[PDB]
Amino acid sequence: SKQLFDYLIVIDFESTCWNDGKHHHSQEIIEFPAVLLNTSTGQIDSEFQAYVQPQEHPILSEFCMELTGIKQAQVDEGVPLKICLSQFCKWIHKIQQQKNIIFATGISEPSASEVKLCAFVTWSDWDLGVCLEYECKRKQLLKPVFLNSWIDLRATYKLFYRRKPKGLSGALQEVGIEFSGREASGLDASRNTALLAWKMIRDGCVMKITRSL
Amino acid sequence: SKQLFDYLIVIDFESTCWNDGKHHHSQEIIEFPAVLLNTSTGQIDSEFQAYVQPQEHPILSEFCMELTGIKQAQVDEGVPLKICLSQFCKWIHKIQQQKNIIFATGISEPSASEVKLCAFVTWSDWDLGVCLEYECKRKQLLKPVFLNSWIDLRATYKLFYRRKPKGLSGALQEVGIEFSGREASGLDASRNTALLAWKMIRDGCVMKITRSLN
Ligand SMILES: Nc1ncnc2c1ncn2[C@@H]1O[C@H](COP(=O)(O)O)[C@@H](O)[C@H]1O
Ligand SMILES: [Mn+2]
Repeated sequence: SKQLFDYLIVIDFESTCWNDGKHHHSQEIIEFPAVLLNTSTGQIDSEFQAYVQPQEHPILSEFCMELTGIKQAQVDEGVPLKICLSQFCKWIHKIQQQKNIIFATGISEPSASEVKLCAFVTWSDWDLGVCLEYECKRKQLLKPVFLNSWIDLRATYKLFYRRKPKGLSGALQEVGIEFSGREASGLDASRNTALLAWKMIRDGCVMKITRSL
Repeated sequence: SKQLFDYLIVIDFESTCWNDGKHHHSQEIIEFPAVLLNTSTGQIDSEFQAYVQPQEHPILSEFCMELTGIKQAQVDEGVPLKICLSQFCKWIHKIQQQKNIIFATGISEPSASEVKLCAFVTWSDWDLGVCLEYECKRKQLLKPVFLNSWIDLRATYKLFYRRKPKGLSGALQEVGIEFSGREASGLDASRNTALLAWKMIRDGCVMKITRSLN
C-alpha cells in the first residue's frame, strides 16, 4: 500500500515520577527524544535528544532515576523546557532545509512531487496530549503549533492487528520482534517505537492521523 | 482586611490512577467532593460528596485504593460522571436559594444588596483545569460554565507567605496545622483545604481569582 506521510517523527518522553505515597499532580519532562523515520526506506535519517532540567521538582527521586535510567547529573546538565522547545524547533527547521518536509493539517492524498509530508507518532495520547500540553499551559510556554496533531501508534496497532498488546514490549513481541532485558527509555524507546512503526508499514498499515486539538 | 467573596466552594477531585511507568491509561474522576466555606465565620455551611463510577476502567487498581482510601464497593455504588455533574448543579442551585449566592467577580451597584459572592478554590490548577476539563472534552460532556474560573490556593499560598509548600500537607504543617492518619483524600482533603484558606483569611489574605478559561 502507498503511505500518506513520507516521514514520521517518533517521540517518547521521560518525566519526573515518584513512588512514595505522596500526592503529585504535575510531571515535568526530563528527556525529549525524537527519531526521524523514513517511511519508504525504513531507516532513521535523523535524531534529536535533549535532557530537560526540571524546575518544580529538580531532584530526581530514586524511583525515577531507576525507571528512566536518567541520572541526576544529566538533568543538572540539561536546559529548561523553554530552551528545549527552541532547540527542537531549530532541529525541525534543519530537517526542512534538508528533507523539504512540511506539516499539513488535513491530508487526503500522498505527495507526488518534491514536497514530503510528515507526522508525529507516539505510543499514546499522553506525550503530546497530556504531558507537554499541561506543562506548557502550567509553565505558560509557547508550544509549537505542529505538535497539535499526531498518530497514536497504540490505537493504530489495536485496529490494524485487531488485538490489545501488552504494552509497547508486548506489541513488539507479537509481531516477531523479540527483545529481552530492562524496559528501554528515552531515545532507545523512541527507536523501538520507530522499529514497530516500520514493521507495521511493511505489513500493509497506512499510517493516519488519529488526534487533533 | 475585607474579603471579596463571602463564600468559597473547595473541591478536591479523586480519580483513577496507576504507578507503573510508561503504561499510561485514561483517568476518570471517582469522587466529587465540595465544601461551602463561610469566609466571615470560618465555618462550613454545606457539603457535597458523590462517588463517580468509572466507565473506561471500572476496576480500581490496588495503588489507587491504597492512595485514595476509596474501596471498590463505593465506586460500584456510585453514579457515572454525567449524572454526577447533574447532582452537583442541583447542589449549587440549592445553596443559591439558601445563601443568596451568585458567582460574579464584582458587584457594580453600590451596596444596596445583601447578595453574596462565591468562588471555587482548589489546590493547584489541576482539579478544574486538567482533571474535569480533559475528561469532559474526551467524554464530550457539558461542563458547568461557573467551573471555568477558580482560586489556586497554592499560588495564593506561595505569594502570601513567600514560600514553596511541599503539597497541601506540607503547607498546613508550616502554619501549625497537624493532622493524624493517612493522607486525606476527597472530602477530607476538601475540608482541610478549606481550613488552610480560613487560616490565610485570618492572617489577612484577600482571596482573588487566579485562573480563567472562558
Ligand atoms: N503519586 C501519584 N501518582 C499518580 N497519581 C496521583 C499521585 N498522587 C495523586 N494522584 C492522583 O491525583 C488525584 C487527586 O489526589 P489528591 O492530590 O489527594 O487530591 C488522585 O485521586 C490520583 O488520581
Ligand atoms: Mn488535590
